[PDB]
Amino acid sequence: QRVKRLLSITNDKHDEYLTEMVPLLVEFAKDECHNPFIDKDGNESIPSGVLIFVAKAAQFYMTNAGLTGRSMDTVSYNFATEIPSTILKKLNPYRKMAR
Amino acid sequence: QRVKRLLSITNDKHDEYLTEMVPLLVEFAKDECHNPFIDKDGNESIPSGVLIFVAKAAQFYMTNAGLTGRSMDTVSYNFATEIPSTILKKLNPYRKMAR
Amino acid sequence: QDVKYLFQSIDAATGSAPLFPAYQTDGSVSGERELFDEQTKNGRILGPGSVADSGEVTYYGKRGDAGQKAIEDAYQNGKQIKFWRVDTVKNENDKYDAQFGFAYIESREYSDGVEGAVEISISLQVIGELKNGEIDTLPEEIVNVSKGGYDFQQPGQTTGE
Amino acid sequence: PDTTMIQKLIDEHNPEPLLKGVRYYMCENDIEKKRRTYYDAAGQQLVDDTKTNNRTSHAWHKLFVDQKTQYLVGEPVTFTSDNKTLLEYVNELADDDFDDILNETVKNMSNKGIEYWHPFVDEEGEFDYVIFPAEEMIVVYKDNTRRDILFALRYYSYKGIMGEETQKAELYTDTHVYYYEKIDGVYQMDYSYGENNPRPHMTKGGQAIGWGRVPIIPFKNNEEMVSDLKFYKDLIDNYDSITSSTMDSFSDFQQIVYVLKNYDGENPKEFTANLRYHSVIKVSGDGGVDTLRAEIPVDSAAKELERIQDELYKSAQAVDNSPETIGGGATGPALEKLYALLDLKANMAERKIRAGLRLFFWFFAEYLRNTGKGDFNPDKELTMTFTRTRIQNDSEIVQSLVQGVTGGIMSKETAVARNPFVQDPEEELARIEEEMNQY
Amino acid sequence: PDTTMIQKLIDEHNPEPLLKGVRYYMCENDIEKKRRTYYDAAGQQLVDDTKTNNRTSHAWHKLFVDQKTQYLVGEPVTFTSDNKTLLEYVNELADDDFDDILNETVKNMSNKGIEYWHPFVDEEGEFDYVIFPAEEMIVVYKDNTRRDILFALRYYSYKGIMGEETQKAELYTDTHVYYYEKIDGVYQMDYSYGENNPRPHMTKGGQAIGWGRVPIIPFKNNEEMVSDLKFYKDLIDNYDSITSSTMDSFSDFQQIVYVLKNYDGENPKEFTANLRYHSVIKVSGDGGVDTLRAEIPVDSAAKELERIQDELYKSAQAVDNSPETIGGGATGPALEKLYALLDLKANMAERKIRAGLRLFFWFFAEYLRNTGKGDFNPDKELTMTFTRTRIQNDSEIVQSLVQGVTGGIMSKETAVARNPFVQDPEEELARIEEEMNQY
Amino acid sequence: MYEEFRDVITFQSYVEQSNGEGGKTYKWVDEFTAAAHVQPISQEEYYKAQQLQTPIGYNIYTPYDDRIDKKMRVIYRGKIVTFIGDPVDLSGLQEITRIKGKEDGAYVG
Amino acid sequence: MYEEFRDVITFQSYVEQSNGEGGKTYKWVDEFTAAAHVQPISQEEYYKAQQLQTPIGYNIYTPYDDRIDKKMRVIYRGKIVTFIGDPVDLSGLQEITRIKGKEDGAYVG
Amino acid sequence: TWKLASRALQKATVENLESYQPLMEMVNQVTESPGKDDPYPYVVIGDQSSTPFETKSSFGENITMDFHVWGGTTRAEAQDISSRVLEALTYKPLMFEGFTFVAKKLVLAQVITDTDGVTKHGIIKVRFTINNN
Repeated sequence: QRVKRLLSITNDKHDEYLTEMVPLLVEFAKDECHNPFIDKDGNESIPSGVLIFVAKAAQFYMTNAGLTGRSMDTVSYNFATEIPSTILKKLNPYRKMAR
Repeated sequence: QRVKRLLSITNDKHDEYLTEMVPLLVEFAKDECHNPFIDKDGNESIPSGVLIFVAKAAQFYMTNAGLTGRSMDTVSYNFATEIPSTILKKLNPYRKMAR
Repeated sequence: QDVKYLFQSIDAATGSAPLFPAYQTDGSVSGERELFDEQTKNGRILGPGSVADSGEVTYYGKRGDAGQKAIEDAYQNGKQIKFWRVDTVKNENDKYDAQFGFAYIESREYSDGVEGAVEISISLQVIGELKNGEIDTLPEEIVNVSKGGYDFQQPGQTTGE
Repeated sequence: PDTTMIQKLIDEHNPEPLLKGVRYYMCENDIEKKRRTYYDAAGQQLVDDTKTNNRTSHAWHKLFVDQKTQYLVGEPVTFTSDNKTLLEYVNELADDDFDDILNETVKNMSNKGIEYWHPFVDEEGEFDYVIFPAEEMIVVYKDNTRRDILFALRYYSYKGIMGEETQKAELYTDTHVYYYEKIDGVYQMDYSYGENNPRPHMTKGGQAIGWGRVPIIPFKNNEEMVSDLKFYKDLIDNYDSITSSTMDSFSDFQQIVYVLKNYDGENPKEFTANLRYHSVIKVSGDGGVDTLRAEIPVDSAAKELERIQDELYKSAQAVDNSPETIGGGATGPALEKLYALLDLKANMAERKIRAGLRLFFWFFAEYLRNTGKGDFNPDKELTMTFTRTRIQNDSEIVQSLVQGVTGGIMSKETAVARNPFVQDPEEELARIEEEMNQY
Repeated sequence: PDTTMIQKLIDEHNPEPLLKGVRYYMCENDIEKKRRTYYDAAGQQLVDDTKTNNRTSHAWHKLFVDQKTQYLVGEPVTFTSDNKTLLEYVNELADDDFDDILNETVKNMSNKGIEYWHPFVDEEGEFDYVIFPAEEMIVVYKDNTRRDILFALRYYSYKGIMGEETQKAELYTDTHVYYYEKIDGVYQMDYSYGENNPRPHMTKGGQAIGWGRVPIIPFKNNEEMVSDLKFYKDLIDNYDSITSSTMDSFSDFQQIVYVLKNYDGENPKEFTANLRYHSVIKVSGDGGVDTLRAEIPVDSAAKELERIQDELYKSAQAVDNSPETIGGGATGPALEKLYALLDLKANMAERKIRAGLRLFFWFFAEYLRNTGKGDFNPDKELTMTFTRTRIQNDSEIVQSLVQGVTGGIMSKETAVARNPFVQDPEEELARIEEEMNQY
Repeated sequence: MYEEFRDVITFQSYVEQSNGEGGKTYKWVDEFTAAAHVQPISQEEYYKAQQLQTPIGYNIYTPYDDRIDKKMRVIYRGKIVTFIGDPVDLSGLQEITRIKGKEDGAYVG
Repeated sequence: MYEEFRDVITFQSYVEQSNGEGGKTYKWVDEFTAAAHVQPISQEEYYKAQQLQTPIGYNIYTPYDDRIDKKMRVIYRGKIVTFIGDPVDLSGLQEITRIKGKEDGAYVG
Repeated sequence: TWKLASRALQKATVENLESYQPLMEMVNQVTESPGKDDPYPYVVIGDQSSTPFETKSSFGENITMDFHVWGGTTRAEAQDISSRVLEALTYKPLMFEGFTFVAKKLVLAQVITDTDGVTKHGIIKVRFTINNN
C-alpha cells in the first residue's frame, strides 16, 4: 500500500517491536549453542522455522488487525482465510508424520 | 494492531500468565531429565511441541476471546476457521500414522 | 328638497367623479366582520388587511338615464371600481356626507322595469377573503376621504324642477 | 662455574622430549586422546569430566629387550687385552664385568631415553649407572672448548624427604655426579668437588682416573631419536593407544544410550528419584521413543571402524608371529628360535656392537694407550676376528658334530675344538680307551 | 675473499631442499596436511586452531641403515696399499680406521642430506665429520677456476650461547671449517686461517696436507636427490604422513558429533553451564534430532577410504616381510638372513662401493701418487680382486666345510684357507695327532 | 494497526438543550476525551429492507465508548453530531462500547 | 499501493460567508488538501430494496481526516461538494474517517 | 407607511434564517422533507392535512404554519423567541384606531403515535395574520 499505510501497519511501524519479539523465543531456544543467528555486530537474525511462523502470523495479524484494513462489522472474515490451517499444516505440524 | 490493543490482548497483557501456564505441563513432562529447557538463569523455555500447540491455541483463543476482536452476535465464526482441524492434523495428531 | 344619490366611480376610491343615476336607494351590506375601515395604527401589521365582507346596493332607474353606454365604454378599459354611497338623513347636495364603501362591477343580472320606470338592482360584492393581503393603499384612501369627501357638486345644480 | 650460569642453562632447554619418553616408558598418555570433548558456548574445547582414561603398558616391549642382550653377545669365545696389565685382569675376569659393562653401557645409551645420560659414581665406586628424566638440560660447554659439552646440569623435584614439595637440583661434574639441596642452594663446598670425597666417578687402578671427557654428551641420537629402545616403544605406544581406545569404545557402545524424545515424566529431581526406584523405563506421551534410537549410523560406524582398522592394519604391528613354515626346528629350539624373539633384536643388537664395534676396539686400545703400554688393536693382537663368532655356526655345526662324534670320523675333538669347548683330545681319548677296554 | 661476496653467495641459495630433508629426518610435517581448513568470508584458506597435529618417525628406516653398513663391507679379507709407507700403516691398522673411514665417507655422503656437506677439522685433528643443515649455500668458485666450487659458505643461527637469539655464520675453508661470530662479523684474523691454528683439516704424515680439492662439492646427487638415505626416507615419510592421518581420522570419527538441529535450550552462555552440569542430552522442541545425524555418507566414506587405501596399497610400502618359502634357512641364520634386512640395503651398499669402487681404488693409488711412490692399482698389486669376497660364499661354503672337515677328505684346512681363517694346516694336524694318539 | 492514538485534543463542543422556557440553559457537551469512533448503523447497506436507518443520533462504537455515547454531544474530527444510546462495551480485548438504540422510534405519532 | 500519497484530491472549504448571516456572496478557503476514498453511500447497489440511498448529505470517508468532515466542505479534484455526518474510524491500520447516519430520512411530513 | 417595508421585514426574516448557521446545514429541512425515515429524532415541517382549496381566491391573508415534529426539532426555537416578544407586546389588546382586529381562531389538537415507542411527539400549530384582508 502507501508508505504511510505501511507505517500505519503496526508491524512496519515498529520495526523494533517486531524485530525484538522473535528473538526472545529464538535466542535461547534454537540449538542453542547459540547457533549464533547473530553477527559479531550483533545484527539480529531470525530462525527459518521461527521466521516462517512469525512472518505468516505477523502478516496475517496485521491484516486481521486492520484497521483499514480490518474486517467490516459486517464483512467476510479475513481471519479464516489467512489463518493457517494450511501453514500450520506446513511443518505438518506433527512433522515427518510419524516419529 | 495497536500497542494498546496488544496490551488489551490478554495473552500480551499478561506475559506472566501466558508464560507461566505452559511450563506447568512442560516442566515435568518432557524428558524430563529435565532436558532443562531453562537457563542456569532459569529463563523459561517452551517445548517445540508445546509451543506449537500453545502458540496456535493461544493465538486463536485471544482472537476467539475478542472482544474487539470477537465474533459479533451475528457474525461469521472466527472459531471454525482458526481452530485447527488442520493444526490438530499437524502432529497428525496420531503421528507417524501407524505405530 | 332635493333627494338624489348618484352612481359614480371611476376606479379610485369612490371614483371621485360623479355620474348621474340610477340612484342608489340605500343599503349597507355589513361591516360587521372586522369590518375593515381604514385602520390606523402605527408599528402595526394592519389587519385584517385587503378584504371586504361585501357591499349591498339597491338601485332605481328612471325613464331617462344617460352614460349607460359610457359605462360600457368604461367597462372596456376595465378596472377596479369603488362607488359612492349616499344616504338620506338630511343629505343636502352640498351638505351630504357619503360613504365610499366598496363596489363590485360583477353582479347585474338584468334590469326590470315597471311601466312608470325601470328599476335595477346592483350589489357590490368584493371577492375575498384574502386573509393575507394587501391592497394596500386603496381602501385606506377610500376610508380617509370617505370620512368626508367632496360632495355631489353636480346635484347642487339640479333640483331645478 | 657460577651457580647462575649453571642454573640458567638448565631452564631454557625443554624437558619434553626425554619426558615424553620417560612418561612413555611408564605408559603412553591415553588420557588426552581418550576423553571426548564438547563444545561450549565459547566453543573452546573442554574435556568432559565423565570420560575415564585407561592406559596399558605393552608386555611385548619388555620381552624383546631382555632376550636381545643375551643373544647378541653370544658370549665371546675369549676376550683379551693388548696390555699385559689389562690382559692380566682380562684373563682372570675374564670379562667378567667388563663385557657386561660394555654391553650395558652401549645398551643403556641405546635404551630408551636417555636422552641425556650422566653417569654417577657409586658409593662403592664401582660404575653404577642410573637414568634420570630430562631436565632437559641445555647443552653447554663448561670447559673452554665450546664444541664439547662438559655436561648440562639438570634439576628435578621429588617429594620428598621433608614430605613437603621442594625443588631439587643436582649439579653434575665430570669427576662425579653432584647432589645439591635446593634450599641451601648448595651443600658441601660447592667449589670443591671435592677433593675427596666425593670419590671420583671412576678410579684408575691405584690412582684416580678421569675419562678426559665429561659426561654427558647428548644423544641425538638420530633426528627421530627413534632408537634404540624407543624404536620398539614409539610404535608400541601408539599401538597401545589405539587398542586402548578401541576397547573403551566397545564398553561405551554396550552400556546403553536409550535417550527419550518424550515424554515426561516428572521434573528431573522427582524423576530421578522415582526413576531409580522404578528402575523401569516407560514412554510417556505417545507410545514408544525410537529417538534414532541412538543411531542408524552406528552400524555404519563399525564399517568405518573396520576401514580404520584396516588402514591401521597395513601399517599395523601385531607381528605375524606365525609358526615357521620350515620343518625341522625341533620344538625346544624352535621356541627360542622362531622369532624368538632373537631376529628383531639381533639386528639392532648388532647395531649396538657395530658400528662403533671398531670404535670400541680402538677405544679399548686407547685404554691400553692410557696404560701407556704399546697399543695393539685387540683384533690384531690375538689376532682375533669378531664376530667369528660363531654362535650361529654352533647350531648348524653341532648337528654335524653329533654325527661327527658318533661317526668318530671327525673330529670329534677338533669339532669341539672349533669352540673349542676344550682343546684336549682327552675326552675323545677316554671314549677310545673305553672302546679299547670294551669289552 | 671479501665478506660481502661470501655473504652474498649464501643468501640467494634456498635453504629448502636440504632443510626439507633435515626436517624430514626428524620427522615429516604432519601439521600442514593434518589440520583441516575452513573457508572464511574472504574464502582464504585458514587452518583451524582446533585440529592438533601428530607426526611420528619411522622405526624402519633406522634399522635398515645400521644393518646395511655392516653387511656390505663383509669385512675385507685383507687390505693392502701399493705404497710401502702406506702399506706399512695399512698392514698394522689394518684398516683399521681406514676402511671404516672409507665406508663412513661414502656412506655419509650417501646418507640423508647432505645436501652439501663440509668436513670440519676435529680438535684432535683426526677426521671428524659432522653434518649441518643447508644454508643452503650457493655453489660458487672461491678459487679462480669457475667450474670448481671451492665451497659455498652457509650460516645458521642457533640460540644460544648468549641465550638471546643471534645470527650465526660460519665461513668454511678448504684448509678447515671456520666459525665466525655474527656480532663481531669475524673472529680471529679472518684473512689468515691461520696460519695455525686452526690446524689443518687433514694433515699429511709429518707435514700439513691439503686435499687439493676444497669442500664442498655439492651433491646433486641425482636430480631426485632421492638417494641414498633419502631413498628410504622420502617414501617412508609419505607413508608416515598417510598413516598418521588415518589414525587421527579414526580418533576423530569416534569421538562424537551429535549436532542438534533443535531445539533450544537456553542461550549458549546459560546453555553451556547447564549443559555441563546436566551432562545429559535432551532434545528440545520436537522430539529427536536425526540431524543426519552426522552423515549417512560416513559409511560410504569408509568405502572411499578402502578405495583410497587400496590405491595406496598398490604403490604401497608395508614390505611383505613374509617368511621365506624356502625351507632350510635355520632359524638363527634365518632371522638375520631373511631380509634381513640385508637384501635391500646390500644393493645400495654395493652401489656405495661401486660405481666409484674403481674410482676409490684409483684414488687410493692417487694417494700413493701423493706418496710419490710408484702407483700400482691395489687390485693389481696383490693382485686382489674385489669383492672376492666371498662372504656370501662363506655361507654356502661353510656347510660344505663342515662336511669337509668332518669327512677330512678335504680340505679341511684349505677350505679354511679359502678365507683363510689360517693357512696353518696345524689345526688340522692337531686333530690328526689327536686321532693318532687316540686312543 | 491503530496503536495508541494522538488524537485527544479536547473540544467542549456546543449544544443547546432542554429549553423548557424562554430562559435557556446551554451546556458545552463534548463527552469525548478520547477521539472515539462511530460505527454508523448507517443502515446495514445490505438495505434489504433499506427502510432504515436515519437515526436521530449516530450509533457509535468506541473504546471507552461508554463515556462517549449520548447525554453529551460528541464531536469527531471537529465534525459535530449528536447521538443517543446507552453505552455498553460489546467486546474487544479492550472494552469497546457502542451506542445502543437509536432515536426516534420508527413509528411516529 | 497508495504510498505516501495524496488522493490526489484537493480539499477546500466552501462557506457562503463566515458570519451569523448565511447565503449572500460566498468566499472560498482551502482548508487543506486531503485524500479520501469516497464512494457515496448512494445505495449499496445490491439494491435489495434499492429504495435508498436518499440522504441529502453525502458520506465520505477520509482516513485520519478531522478536517474533511462536516463543518468543512470537501473538494475532489477541485470539485466542490458539501457533506454532513460524524467522522469515525471504522477500521484500517490507520483510522480512516467515515460518516454515520443520515438526515432527512425516510418518512416525510 | 409600512407598506412594502412590512414586506421588507420578510426579507429580514430571510436574513435571519440565513444568519442561522444551523439553518444552512439541515438546511432546516431534515427531518422535514424526505429523510423523515431517517432515524429519530426526526422532525418534519408542513401544514397539517393541508390540501389546496378554494379557487380564484387567495388562500388567506393570514399565513399559518403547521409544525409536526418528532424529537421536537424546534417548537422551541420559534416558540421561545415568539413567546418572549409576544408576551411583552401582549397584555395589550390588539386594536387599530377606528378598527378592530382579532386573532381568529384558536384550535388546539394534539395526537401522537409512536411506532418506535419513542416518547410522544407533540404538534404545535402557529398561525400568523398580517394586515386585514
